Amino acid sequence: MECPFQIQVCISDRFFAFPHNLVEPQSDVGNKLIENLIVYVPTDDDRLYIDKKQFPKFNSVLVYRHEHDVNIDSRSPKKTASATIVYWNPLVPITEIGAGETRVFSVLLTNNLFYCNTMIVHHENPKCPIEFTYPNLRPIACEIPLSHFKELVESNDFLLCFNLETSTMVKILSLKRIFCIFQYRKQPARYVINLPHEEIDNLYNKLNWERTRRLMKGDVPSNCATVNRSSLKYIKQAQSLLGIPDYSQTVVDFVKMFQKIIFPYQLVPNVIIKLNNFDQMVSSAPNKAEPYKKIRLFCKNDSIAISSSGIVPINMPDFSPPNTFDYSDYANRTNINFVTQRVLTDGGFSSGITVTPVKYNYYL
Amino acid sequence: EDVDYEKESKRRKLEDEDFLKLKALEFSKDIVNEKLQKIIVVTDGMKRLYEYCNCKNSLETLPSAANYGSLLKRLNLYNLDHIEMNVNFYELLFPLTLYNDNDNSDKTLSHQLVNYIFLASNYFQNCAKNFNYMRETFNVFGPFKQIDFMVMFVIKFNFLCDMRNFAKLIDELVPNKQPNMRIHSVLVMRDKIVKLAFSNLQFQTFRNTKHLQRLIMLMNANY
Repeated sequence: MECPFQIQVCISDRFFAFPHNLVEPQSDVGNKLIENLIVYVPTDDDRLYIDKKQFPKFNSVLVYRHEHDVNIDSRSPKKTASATIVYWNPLVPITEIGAGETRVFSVLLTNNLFYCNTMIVHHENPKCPIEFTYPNLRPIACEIPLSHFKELVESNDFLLCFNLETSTMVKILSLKRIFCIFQYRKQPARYVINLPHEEIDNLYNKLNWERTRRLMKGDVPSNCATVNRSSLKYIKQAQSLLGIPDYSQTVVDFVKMFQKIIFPYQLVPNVIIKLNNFDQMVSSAPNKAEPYKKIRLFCKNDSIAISSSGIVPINMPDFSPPNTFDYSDYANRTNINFVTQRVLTDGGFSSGITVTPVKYNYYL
Repeated sequence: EDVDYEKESKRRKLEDEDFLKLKALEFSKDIVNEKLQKIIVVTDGMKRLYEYCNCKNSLETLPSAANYGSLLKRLNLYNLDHIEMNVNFYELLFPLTLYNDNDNSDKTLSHQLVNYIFLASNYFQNCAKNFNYMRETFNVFGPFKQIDFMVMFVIKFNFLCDMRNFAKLIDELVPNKQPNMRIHSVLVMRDKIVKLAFSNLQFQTFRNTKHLQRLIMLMNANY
């Protein structure tokens, strides 16, 4: 699909609250101002927060829950300039448009909104929040924003839920809103969620797609994100095998700890290697068995880079097809075998020994 | 010259801090509810109509009303069909929900509100249960072209007197900018069954208004 001509998208996380100010009465050519205005929302609940008094510009304002019709379904929606129309955080494609250019103000780029005239007015929120799981707690209703308003200012320990019927779209939407408001918050509060969560990891993958979609036009934020199960358990094991001064210690802790030492050894930590290894997709990717995603790692002013596989000269395909090859006069099977026999003899070892000659890329 | 936007980007950075404060101010309680103000204004806001409403205890039918029914016969001059036969119910009672009971309260009031709601519900349920009986008991005083509307008014008015008393109990406690979600939803569903009771009624219907017109509008949810 695409956005029909004469419609525009404004993203702002602030639109998680209704931006009563911004909208202005549309008018047709000939200055035919249309003070009749109608607005559409995910639920009747949305209406309860929205105030007619904010719009003296208009004499006539109405609001309804959107519903996805059938018969009007068209790439080109029906037109009715006789009323201004607005959709606020709409979920699904709209079949009808108001006066002049219609505009939508939404937090989230749906796939429907891809091929579209879009603006973001974005800003970085530096503060990454966090999850935590213990298995005191604030019970936060999993949908209603302002039911717990100012509680989300006061506390940092937020329990979440959902009802069985909930549309996954609604789930994503609410989670997005919560994360935006958290990134506005001044301290990293802790998520806790009472759900089987496998589908939540699926929805996280969706979020990854979404964030990429944004980044197609985005602010290139350093937004924090993590694999949430494979990684999770692995790092847990890592800590367990180490001393555990804080079982609650954030991964980024260990990350930066290794950062302290990477450059002096000019070679890649196994932690980071297993990262981008055991993600389903953004890794060696068991999704498609793609270790080919070797990391080329560079630092300021370097004449050289660190590949997955040793030092490399800059901006070149990771390994020369020609080389000072591993000439078979070394790595002759026979020699390897003889050495192996020697070794096994000496060790008195019956089993479990294998050896392989080393190999070299651009540099030795 | 400094053609780059980063100046304004920093300005936005500055602004951002306010955002949360602004929103909190935009979500604090509100001083008063103009709907309750309208109730207090209209209550005896037209000639002497308070004094007829000796009726009380919220669970009564024909409480010696025939005296007032005489003046309703006189009112029969008017096209009482202007009265809505349906009861707006939730569409009037919504403003009462604008109260977080955690503050400006002992957290006890909502209980009494639900009790009053169920009271009025059973009231209207009995009204539907016995309307025709009521029709005849007042037709005692003589049939009229719009006796159905007269009965409707009798019901609504007798309710409204108690509603006035009940509201003046709260006496303009400070409302929230927004209603309680759960109280609202409970009201919604009970209103669903109430409008279902209006459907179950299955009846059919049988200027110097400005004073009584005020109360007529108020019953009809004029705003």
